[PDB]
Amino acid sequence: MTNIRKSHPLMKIVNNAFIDLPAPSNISSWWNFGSLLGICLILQILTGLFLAMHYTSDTTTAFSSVTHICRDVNYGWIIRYMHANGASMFFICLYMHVGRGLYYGSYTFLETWNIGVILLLTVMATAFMGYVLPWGQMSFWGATVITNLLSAIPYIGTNLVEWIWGGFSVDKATLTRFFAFHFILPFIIMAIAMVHLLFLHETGSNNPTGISSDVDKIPFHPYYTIKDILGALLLILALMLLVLFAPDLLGDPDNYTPANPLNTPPHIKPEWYFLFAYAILRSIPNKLGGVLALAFSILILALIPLLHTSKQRSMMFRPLSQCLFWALVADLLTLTWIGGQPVEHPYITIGQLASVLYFLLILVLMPTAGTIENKLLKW
Amino acid sequence: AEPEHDHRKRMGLKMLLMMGLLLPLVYAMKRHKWSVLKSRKLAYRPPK
Amino acid sequence: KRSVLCRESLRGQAAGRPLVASVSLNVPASVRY
Amino acid sequence: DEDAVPTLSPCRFTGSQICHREDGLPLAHVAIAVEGPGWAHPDNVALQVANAIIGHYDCTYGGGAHLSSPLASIAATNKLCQSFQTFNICYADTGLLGAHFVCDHMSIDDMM
Amino acid sequence: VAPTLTARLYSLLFRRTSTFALTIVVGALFFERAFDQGADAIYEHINEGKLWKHIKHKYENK
Amino acid sequence: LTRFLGPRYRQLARNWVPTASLWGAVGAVGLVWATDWRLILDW
Amino acid sequence: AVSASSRWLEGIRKWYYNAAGFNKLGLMRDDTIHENDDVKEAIRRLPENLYDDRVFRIKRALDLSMRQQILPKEQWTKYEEDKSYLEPYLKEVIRERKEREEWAKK
Ligand code: HEM
Ligand code: HEM
Repeated sequence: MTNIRKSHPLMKIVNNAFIDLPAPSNISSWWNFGSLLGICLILQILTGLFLAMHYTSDTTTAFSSVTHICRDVNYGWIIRYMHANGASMFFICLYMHVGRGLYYGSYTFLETWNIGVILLLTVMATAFMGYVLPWGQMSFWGATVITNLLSAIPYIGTNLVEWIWGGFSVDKATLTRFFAFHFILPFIIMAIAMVHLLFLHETGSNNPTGISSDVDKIPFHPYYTIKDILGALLLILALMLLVLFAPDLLGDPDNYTPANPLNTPPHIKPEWYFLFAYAILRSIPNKLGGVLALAFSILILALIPLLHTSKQRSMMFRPLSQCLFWALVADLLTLTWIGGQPVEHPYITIGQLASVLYFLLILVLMPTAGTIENKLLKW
Repeated sequence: AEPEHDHRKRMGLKMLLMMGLLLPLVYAMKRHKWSVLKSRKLAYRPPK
Repeated sequence: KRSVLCRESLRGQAAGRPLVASVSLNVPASVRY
Repeated sequence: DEDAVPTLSPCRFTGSQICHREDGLPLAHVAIAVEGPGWAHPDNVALQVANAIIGHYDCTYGGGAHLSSPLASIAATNKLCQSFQTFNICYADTGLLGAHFVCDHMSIDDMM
Repeated sequence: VAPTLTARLYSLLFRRTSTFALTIVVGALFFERAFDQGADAIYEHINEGKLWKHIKHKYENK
Repeated sequence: LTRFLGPRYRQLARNWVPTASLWGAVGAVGLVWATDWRLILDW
Repeated sequence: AVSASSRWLEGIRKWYYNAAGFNKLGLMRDDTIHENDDVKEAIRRLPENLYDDRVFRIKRALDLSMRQQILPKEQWTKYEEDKSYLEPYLKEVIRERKEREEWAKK
């Protein structure tokens, strides 16, 4: 070759994973969440760096600082609310991503699914720490209750919770730590995302039908670059629709109250992206049992590849699993509802059944349904 | 509470107007780019 | 390869001065008789 | 005259592709074209002069790497293709313009 | 015959990408101003007299 | 340096100026929105 | 002792196959298979005819998926025509690998 810009620079060749790569033809709109997921990481990042251009990480100021970012600083208001709302998007998008590989057998790519899982739980920590930075009532108490949930571990726990906090409570110590970790996790995450993409470039993307598309492969550049741009268009639409017309709507917490350590919102709860886990945690009487169960809710994901029973990696051609699949999402929705509910009889009893129904759907129902379907097809 | 929001609402109106023109435009571009895939005909013709 | 099924192919070699003359050129290249 | 009359009507120009994949075959033939002038047109000699430049090339050209038309040189140099020719097909109301290259399965894009 | 509006537009401005981008630069300018103007006006209309712009009179120069 | 200079090259340069010329105009437009010169606004 | 049950079992099977997208898609149950290592080797063992056919049907399929259109009622895959053409091939491959595994015990 001569003057083929792409392969000339070795570096520029590496970028032809966007332009020349084999892309399946058929391909639901669902896939656009991978790309969108990465737009969200970049958005969050630029926003973060501008917010962290005018934020301070101290008990005294933090609150003020954020408050100053939203009032005297020029266009810091939208930057901050874009930031907050963004993260909602980032999660909404992540849970579409996981649903699509729960449905279509994308998780077949073991390697790629274990990086995903790492990705998902990294992004979870970042969102957990970033919400406390502001240092508002909700934040303050939420980080106490969660962190302390770690003190359920029998031998260490207790010592360990105090290490993490850098003291006996959540004072300055802890709030600067979160600022530092929040800032450096998304930069570590970016390398994982690229390691994720790496593996996934070795086998290409699955489809609705669940079958190899090597017989029908499209250039990513011509087609997918427009689709992606279009998906951004809608993505930003939702971000701005949220951030411009209903700033607070999706940010349940109304606690714009500076944290007072004796004071408590009797209604303490993580934002929407964590509710599922929360509800599953309350269903167990015992503290430790809850924490394990909390972990398993999320960590349960890596086990699905082993759980797969069918011969059709595609759910598309399998009724019964489509039916339980959907239920689990609606069970998931049910559990998110419990998260903002008084922890009283009515919700208790519901949540408990929901929590068992979630684990059933993942651990026992679906697996069986997989077999059945195989035996009906005579497979 | 939200001094910026009152100003922000006007931007939202502009954004809404901008989004519709943009949302519609993006779809048209996508169709033109994705038009070729839909248009193509696939058939099998073995001598058999 | 071109199929030689019918009555059409007669190819056999025999010219006046030249016989089996092979020519190689950058612009072109071939085999005659 | 009527029979002639049916003749000479314009034939609608369409830019589409027809892709008939047979991995069984050893090489790949690609004919890429942009519609052109009828038989008579000032633009129609100037085109030729254009294709003179790109030229045409085969496994057996004696110049290979030193041939003055880039597609040829690149081809010659990088084992890009087996043979390639530019054409100008001239019809009264229609014209096919482009080139045509035969090239291994893995080199279709580079020669394009 | 004449070129459809688009064909006219095309051959004047979109054959050469140099002209195309020139266009876009120009367009982006002109557009911003009319959008704003029109978009602003729309918004102010919906809150007549609610905004300082409307209310400055009261305590201004006597 | 010396190798790049040539008698033959001029058509490309002429062509480049228009595309380059067109490109140059875009920056002025791009800069101007950010710059917000009162005079530029006046224009 | 399956007489009523067999017929009943058969009846259940037609509904699932008809119900499944595969019947609607026009790709036979065998083309819906998760392509894994054993399926992969069975695939490779297919005849030109059998094999090229799978390529077209998946070609036509992924084309419909892409356009979200279903094939005409007249042209669908009918359960009664269950070409389990992969099955034969697929069986052995597994058969051979089971053996290999077993031979490796001790
Ligand atoms: C995708 C990963 C990220 C997620 C999920 C995320 C999420 C969040 C959330 C949920 C908050 C709380 C805001 C509120 O409700 O008031 C926040 C605040 C903050 N984040 Fe991020 N963020 C991410 C990346 C970053 C990065 C890369 C930076 C800096 C480079 C950053 C800097 C900040 C700062 C300085 C604040 C505090 C000011 C404020 O409250 O907005 N974040 N982040
Ligand atoms: C920071 C978050 C993430 C980013 C930035 C990201 C990025 C991407 C991108 C760009 C692609 C290719 C297009 C697509 O298939 O949508 C993709 C595919 C994939 N991702 Fe994600 N990813 C993220 C999180 C995850 C998570 C949480 C999981 C699952 C645990 C995961 C698993 C996968 C899988 C299995 C595929 C391949 C599916 C297929 O195309 O057949 N990813 N990822």
